[PDB]
Amino acid sequence: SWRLKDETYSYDGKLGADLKEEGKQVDLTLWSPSADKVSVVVYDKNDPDKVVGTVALEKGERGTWKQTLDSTNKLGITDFTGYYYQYQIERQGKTVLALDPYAKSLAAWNSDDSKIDDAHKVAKAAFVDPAKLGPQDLTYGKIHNFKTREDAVIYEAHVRDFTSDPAIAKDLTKPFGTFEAFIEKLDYLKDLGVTHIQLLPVLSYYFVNELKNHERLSDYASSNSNYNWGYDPQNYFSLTGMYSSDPKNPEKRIAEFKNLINEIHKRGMGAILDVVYNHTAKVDLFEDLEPNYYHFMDADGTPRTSFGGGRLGTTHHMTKRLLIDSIKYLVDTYKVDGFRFDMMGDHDAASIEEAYKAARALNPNLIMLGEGWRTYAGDENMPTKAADQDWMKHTDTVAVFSDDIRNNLKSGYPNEGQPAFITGGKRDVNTIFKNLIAQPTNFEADSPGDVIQYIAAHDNLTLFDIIAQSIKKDPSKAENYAEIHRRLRLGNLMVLTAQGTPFIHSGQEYGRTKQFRNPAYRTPVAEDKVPNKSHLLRDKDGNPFDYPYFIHDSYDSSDAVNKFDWTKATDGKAYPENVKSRDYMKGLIALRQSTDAFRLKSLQDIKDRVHLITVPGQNGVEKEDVVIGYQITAPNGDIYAVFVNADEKAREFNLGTAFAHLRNAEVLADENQAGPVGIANPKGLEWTEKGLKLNALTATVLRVSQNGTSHEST
Ligand SMILES: [Ca+2]
Ligand code: NA
Ligand code: NA
Repeated sequence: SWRLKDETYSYDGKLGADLKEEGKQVDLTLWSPSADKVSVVVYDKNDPDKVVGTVALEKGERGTWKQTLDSTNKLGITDFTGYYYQYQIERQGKTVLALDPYAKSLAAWNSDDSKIDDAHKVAKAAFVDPAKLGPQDLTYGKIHNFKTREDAVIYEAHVRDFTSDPAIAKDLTKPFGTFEAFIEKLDYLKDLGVTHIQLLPVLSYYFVNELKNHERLSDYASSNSNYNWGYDPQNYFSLTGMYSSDPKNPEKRIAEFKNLINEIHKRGMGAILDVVYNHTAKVDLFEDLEPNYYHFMDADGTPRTSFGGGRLGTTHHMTKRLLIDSIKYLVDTYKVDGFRFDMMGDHDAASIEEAYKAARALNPNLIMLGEGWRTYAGDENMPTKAADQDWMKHTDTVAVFSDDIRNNLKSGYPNEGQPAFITGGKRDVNTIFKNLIAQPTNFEADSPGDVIQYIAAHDNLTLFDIIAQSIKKDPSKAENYAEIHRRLRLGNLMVLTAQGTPFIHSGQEYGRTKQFRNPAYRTPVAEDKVPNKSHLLRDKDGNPFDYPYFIHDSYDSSDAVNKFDWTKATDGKAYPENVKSRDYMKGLIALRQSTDAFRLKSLQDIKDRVHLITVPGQNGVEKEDVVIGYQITAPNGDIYAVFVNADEKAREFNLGTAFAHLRNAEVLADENQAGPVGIANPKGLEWTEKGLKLNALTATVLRVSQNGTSHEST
């Protein structure tokens, strides 16, 4: 029983291998209460296959094992730095090789060798001292335009994707797809105006061959690729080697990642780490350490499983401190600015709340968010409050993604690809309004800061591709490309002016695609050739698009699928529509940052200040429609208004006497541009007798500045 094991062996002392005396000594502590013996196997720093020696540990308090390696070793080592190790643990006459769960770095890891021998089944840890690596001045972000969670603008990027486009090889001075190559494209992000860059999992993950990390994955593939998003966790303190200049040097990834974080900070941004504590890649990672303990279990003690590995049981004392120690070590070592929890609804609320508190005590401006789906499994017959969307009414700490706004604007599970608000499918106007004020309909958000507002992310089809599928129009036709971009800008404007915390998938700003443009796949292929995780996109007549296969889950896809396209993102001669959308997103960000009208800090303040103008059923607005219009009274007394016409015809928005004051407003966004300065000659708008008319697929934002108003009418 894990609960009984806790009463008898709950240990709160230090764990891991602490490299001491400029490398002359190492102190080792492992928790393994059921072990009969525990030795450390030391592998050579130059040839990790070679065992240099094995040293017995001795029993310590509360189920731990401990040893000091020093001067007096007969390993022939005078500096331990860079040597590798595993624990050899004996139980009931059986011996296993286990990974130190508190390993601070690792040997280059290649899962294609995992069957060779027991020493290859899991990574080997490295003795390293992170404090002495990287910029010694690294500290927490001083993040521009940011005071509290509602002021964050999050940008979700995978480290490889962000510099894996062969088109930028000419400009890169560091190995593509690494932490230091990422630095070289940071100015684009500073210029975009985002506040926090959320990176896909940088902690060590299992299914990958890090020895091929400099190889270009240039053939289209959507399965069996060396590429990995990283959701197959191996260790919660060590960085993967996949984004390192040299995976074989266990200190380099740490220095390089410190350098990356410091450069993000120098540019006035912060870093958020995607972390995957909900499950490990392999049951044995932790079962080999202590049997029938670390994972959520059936009543008989069988480890419960998720994504092919063990569900970590964060209610259990040593699993709880694994999560918490990991969060603290990552904040203090790498000075990050927040975390995004994967499958956060799998965890007990108490763990997630305690991680938040611990992290904030180190970095008082740190923020968190997570996938709050209702997914809790836990221990059999041990119901527990989970850190899911229903936790939001009980806490004002960690936010959750809002599937209500994503689904209602452009579809999501179940029902992916069904027309929705920006894709030709009428939706309940009050449901759209409530979402835009950070009041989703599927959970109770009693703070706009509880709500991460988004329409695209790394999973599912990209905003560009899901729009193309939904409206059923082939982007290879110029007029359809333009239309898709109109709809993408409208969706982006809805999110960037919504209450709550907006979240931007890397590439959403320009209309990134995951179309499987393999020359052999121009037209539909035989069923046994169909690319894994694809949809075959069709026009309204049911004709395939040109290159009809689009990847909707690119977790196991090559760079040809996953690269961020820098030519579409930045070369406005070659791709004027994409760059126009990018610049539309930059301006929308600048618009949001210019006023706190779009980022009110309480529910009560949103109730007082935000009012629906397009009342469903009145004045040409149907109960369910593809238009919406609303007003905000900003805290300084200025009046903003957002109007969206997602119909394929011109639509009128009725102002009457109640909203007549919007007639002498500056236009901050129109069909071409967005930003904080009034647009000289606004396009797509027409003032009429009843109010305001927008062109088809057009959105606008208005501002009335009280400093230009009458002294007498008052
Ligand atoms: Ca893969
Ligand atoms: Na999708
Ligand atoms: Na996208």
